Amino acid sequence: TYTTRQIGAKNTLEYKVYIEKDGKPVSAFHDIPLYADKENNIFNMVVEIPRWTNAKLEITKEETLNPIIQDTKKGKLRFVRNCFPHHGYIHNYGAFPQTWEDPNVSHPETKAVGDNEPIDVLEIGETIAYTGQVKQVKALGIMALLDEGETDWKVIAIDINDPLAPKLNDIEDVEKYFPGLLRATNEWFRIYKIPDGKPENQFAFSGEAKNKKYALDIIKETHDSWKQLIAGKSSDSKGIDLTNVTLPDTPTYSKAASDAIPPASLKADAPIDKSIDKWFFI
Amino acid sequence: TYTTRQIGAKNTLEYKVYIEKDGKPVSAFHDIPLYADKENNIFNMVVEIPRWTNAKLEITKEETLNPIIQDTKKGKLRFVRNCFPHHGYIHNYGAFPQTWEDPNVSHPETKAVGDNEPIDVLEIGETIAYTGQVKQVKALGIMALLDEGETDWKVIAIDINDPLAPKLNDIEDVEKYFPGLLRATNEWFRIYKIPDGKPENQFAFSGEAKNKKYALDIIKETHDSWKQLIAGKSSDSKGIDLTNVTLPDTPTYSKAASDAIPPASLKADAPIDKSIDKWFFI
Ligand SMILES: [Mn+2]
Ligand SMILES: [Mn+2]
Ligand SMILES: [Mn+2]
Ligand SMILES: [Mn+2]
Ligand SMILES: [Mn+2]
Ligand SMILES: [Mn+2]
Ligand SMILES: [Mn+2]
Ligand SMILES: [Mn+2]
Repeated sequence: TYTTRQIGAKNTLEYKVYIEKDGKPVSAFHDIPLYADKENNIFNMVVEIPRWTNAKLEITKEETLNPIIQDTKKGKLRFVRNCFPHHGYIHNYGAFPQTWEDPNVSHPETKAVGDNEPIDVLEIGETIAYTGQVKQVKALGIMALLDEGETDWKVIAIDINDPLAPKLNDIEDVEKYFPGLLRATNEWFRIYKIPDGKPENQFAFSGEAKNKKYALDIIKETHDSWKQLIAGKSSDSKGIDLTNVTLPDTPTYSKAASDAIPPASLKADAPIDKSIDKWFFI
Repeated sequence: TYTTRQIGAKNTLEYKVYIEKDGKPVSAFHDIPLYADKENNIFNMVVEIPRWTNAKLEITKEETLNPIIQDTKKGKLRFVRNCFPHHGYIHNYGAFPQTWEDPNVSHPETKAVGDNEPIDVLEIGETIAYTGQVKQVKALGIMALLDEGETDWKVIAIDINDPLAPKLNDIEDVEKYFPGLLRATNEWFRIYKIPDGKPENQFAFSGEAKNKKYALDIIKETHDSWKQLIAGKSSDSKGIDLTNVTLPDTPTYSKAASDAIPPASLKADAPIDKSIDKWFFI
């Protein structure tokens, strides 16, 4: 059973969320199995950012057991700006554990190196998720995002517990039940960093959303990349903390890393500067 | 100075928000002057619903001093559903005090009776407002929405304190600085009640947003209607509580109404059913 351990108050630099397995903290990056049900294509997704929020929370790569923390820019907490007609993230945003977008090789289909983090997942279900949540989803498609010139695949997924899950099995179903979502998704990842001063991003295949099978192929590739990484065989792991507590055959295995995690110190959400309210029309 | 006195916790049946003048409760409907600056046509807007929220809160016509209260639906609190690509309300939503959409007579431009309540206001500023807030705004334009067959004008306004206030003076400036907003606004009021089983709404003038001058005329008309209502000279006030504490010349004037209001009893917001999370595609 997966639960969460929160340190500090949300919206602060001290905020941390570790994922626990039977009350024992594990690495949110390496210790959670990619597959919930491999042959049925059911995955374990780690939710980082709930739909309609702004705080750029993520599984941090350079901290032991890889707790979810808030990203920063120039020493300041990072909040993704509101871009009309969107409000924060338009999907439950997160990642697939045991995956890695290899930065050391130029990916052929995109002609760019990976963005050095687990593959990204867009969960389109009706219910709003919570940070640290490990839910089971089924992949329906994938879009090749080139984020600031880097391979940044976005998987289109749906919680298996969603009332609409049995009716979704491939990408075309998405447009069927969620008309306009894929187009909005394209636009979002194209312009979300413009209010930051960054250039507009671009998509490969003209932003086309590839089907479920294509999605599985990419997911499995990034899984193998992580297999190489965790095995300690990458040419450059970039200082990523490979500490884990469930993989005894790997060189960075350390059961003790779990007990070293302080106890929960959950505090109420800290306030967010009023400027994040701003809706940008860009 | 205007402040708010909160009763109970937000998102509960006991929730109530009264507006105070120098510490004493006044009628949110009749005691708040319509004009902040009449020479400059700066209006006082009573905010009911903050942008991106779902709780259907509004100035209560049948309660003394007209505290803002959430509408109910079959014994439960009533929320407006999320209609893709929108999240709850897309504007700081409220009304202009001392105005009334006359239900006893048909409005010429729309050929329908008014919806029996203060003229509505959509504040397009960046900062998200709060319930019970009285803010000074400039009128930019107006839209003639027919809500369920009733005259339901929507004034487009901006907080004078908004960074963009100086640059917005007439309707055309809304499209110039908030491109897409007017079209999104048209669509929003047209479909927002569809998930509730209601027919799609319609707009007069093909949804055209009339300019400031036009808007000023309509507002003036609704203000004249409230003067007839507050003076008790309407043919039918529809059981509206006309109790006020600042209009000594009206038959329902009663200063003691202010002292009858219980003291604030603020409590933390109550959780909202997860089903309001749902994003409808209509
Ligand atoms: Mn980044
Ligand atoms: Mn990521
Ligand atoms: Mn990215
Ligand atoms: Mn990424
Ligand atoms: Mn109403
Ligand atoms: Mn109203
Ligand atoms: Mn209405
Ligand atoms: Mn109305």
